[PDB]
Amino acid sequence: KVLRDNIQGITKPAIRRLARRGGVKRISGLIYEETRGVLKVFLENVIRDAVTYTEHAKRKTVTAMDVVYALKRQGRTLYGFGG
Amino acid sequence: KVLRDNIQGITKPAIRRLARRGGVKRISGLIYEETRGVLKVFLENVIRDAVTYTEHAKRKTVTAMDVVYALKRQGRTLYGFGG
Amino acid sequence: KPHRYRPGTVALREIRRYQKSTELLIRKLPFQRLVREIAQDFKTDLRFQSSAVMALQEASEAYLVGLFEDTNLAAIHAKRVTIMPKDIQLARRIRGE
Amino acid sequence: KPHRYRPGTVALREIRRYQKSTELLIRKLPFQRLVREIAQDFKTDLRFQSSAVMALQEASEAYLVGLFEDTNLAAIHAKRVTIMPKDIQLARRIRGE
Amino acid sequence: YLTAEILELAGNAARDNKKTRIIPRHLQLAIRNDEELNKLLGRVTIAQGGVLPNIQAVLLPK
DNA sequence: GGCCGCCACTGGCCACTGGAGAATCCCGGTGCCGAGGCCGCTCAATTGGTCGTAGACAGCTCTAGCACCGCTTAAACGCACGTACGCGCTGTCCCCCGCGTTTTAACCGCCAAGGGGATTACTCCCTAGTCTCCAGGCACGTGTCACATAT
DNA sequence: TATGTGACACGTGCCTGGAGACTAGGGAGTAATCCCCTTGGCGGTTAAAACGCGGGGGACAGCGCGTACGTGCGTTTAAGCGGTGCTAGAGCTGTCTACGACCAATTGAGCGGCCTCGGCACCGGGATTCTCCAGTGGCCAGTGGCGGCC
Repeated sequence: KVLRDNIQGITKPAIRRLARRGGVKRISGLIYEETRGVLKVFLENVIRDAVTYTEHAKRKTVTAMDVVYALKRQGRTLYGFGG
Repeated sequence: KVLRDNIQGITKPAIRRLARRGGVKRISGLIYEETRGVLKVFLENVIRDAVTYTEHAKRKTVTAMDVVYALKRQGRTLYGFGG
Repeated sequence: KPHRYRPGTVALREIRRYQKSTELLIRKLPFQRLVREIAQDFKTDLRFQSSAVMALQEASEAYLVGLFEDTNLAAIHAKRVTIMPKDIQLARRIRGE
Repeated sequence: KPHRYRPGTVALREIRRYQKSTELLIRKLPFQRLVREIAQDFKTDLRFQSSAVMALQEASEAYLVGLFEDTNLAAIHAKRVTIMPKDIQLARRIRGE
Repeated sequence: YLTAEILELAGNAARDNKKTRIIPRHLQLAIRNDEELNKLLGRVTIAQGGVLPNIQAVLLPK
């Protein structure tokens, strides 16, 4: 129930996969933990927004509608989730 | 009556002054005209919208709050002239 | 001798593959677990639609990928082919973060 | 003997000066000429409030200056001190222009 | 009008991919290769769209 | 008779070539489940009529922008000239990458629990609206010291 | 520091916009419930994650070097001040009508539900395709022998 180190759950070969989709030919070894921190900071920003939406909805259930509100609020609008 | 060349009215020393304000100490000679083109691109990007607001106001003379609007459309909100 | 590809060949091949592919590149369960973990930090006992988690995965992967092409632009701009931490830091700062 | 500063010393001195100063670095009347020229290309006989031209000015070098810190960071990122137009292209592409 | 033109683009891409029914990959490839649509939607993200096939020149060998 | 220059052999290095091997696609066959099309409901889009009003128009006005003209002076401009800067060469260590091997946990598949999202119902708290009124801040005017410029 | 000035800050008429009393009614708060959707749990099943290891390719230090641009200085010009004239035109104000929001009805088009089927996912066998590596000759410089010369 209580979990701690799931930032490492985004594994290094997954980061390599993302990089190869990103057109990266070579990846330094120092890249992966930095990108973990970057995706971290991005994700608590967006889910802080999502949590604020959800508590404003008087809900404990997170909806993807709240998620797409949060993503378009940070200027990163996502299509395909009922918006 | 019509104008043909005022892009050279933005002189090389003016560009040099701006780069010193930008913290640039050494400037290539290829810089100046390419930057003139870039700033010119920004100029019709703003003035097209400015003209659109001006004609939609049924005015022939451009007014400043129209410029304020057109600048906050580009995510470039300007303070000190709204209203 | 056993077969061995030279470096970059397989890398270019998987670049072509993942540009061709559309699927998510990270595992679903640890991502959902991390999402629940970090959302617990703001408020307790949060329940998640799986669609919301998939939307987070999709937006995160796209954001990271776009940052990676910016990193690629910085690296080729730095006359290098290996991406570097300062490239991502620069790209984040140029984007404004 | 006529004194001559070594390169960069003066350029740093007016870097410090213009960072201190707030005044506008553009000759106003040629800028107004360029505004009327470009705006005439979309609508003829356009008349301008001078304050609008002024606001267009500080917006213009706001964009230009921010571009120059972006490109300066790109150039020092590439271990160089003399700026190239490809740095400007990189900055425009990363900003999504 | 705009749905009609993007549906033209999607149907053309699907016929290029030999598919009868449009998919988000077709949508991605269509929306990124129209410059007015792409710069209309540079910050808009598509579910399961993927990316453009794009490789820099120096990434290629020799 | 030895030396020296020339001449011809030769070995190593470097671009070219064929083939092997593995990745990749394509062709054909097979199942399988979303597309979509048909069917029933329903609610909201339409039709019609009314009231009031939003704004287009008319008309004026006075004001801000455009033009010009002359003076002035600093900015631009252009040339000289040094120097430091990109930047290509070379090399060198070392850093991830390809290629495996292990291992582990992701996922699917299934199953059980329950809980809270959503829905309906009822209620009443609140607030938009109306009439009245008055004072809060804004335009206008006018002294005045902060500081821009000067030294 | 000197100063002189005009921007800035403050006195004053005012009116209009904020506020007080009342009302009506309707949007939101709240109870129930239920069921649907979310949570929790086991067990294969590998794909994927991880680990390791040579080894090439790549970041990167150093250097040379030739340049393009910083720096300096005289010039021209055009930017800038400032002063006048004048007008387009932005903008303010009566008007009355187009037009569109609002109320009663009713339907028919658009949405919930179902079913099926054919587009499409999956797989397996050839054909392909690329690429990387063993030979493959050319080239260039190294090298020893030879003949003339002193």
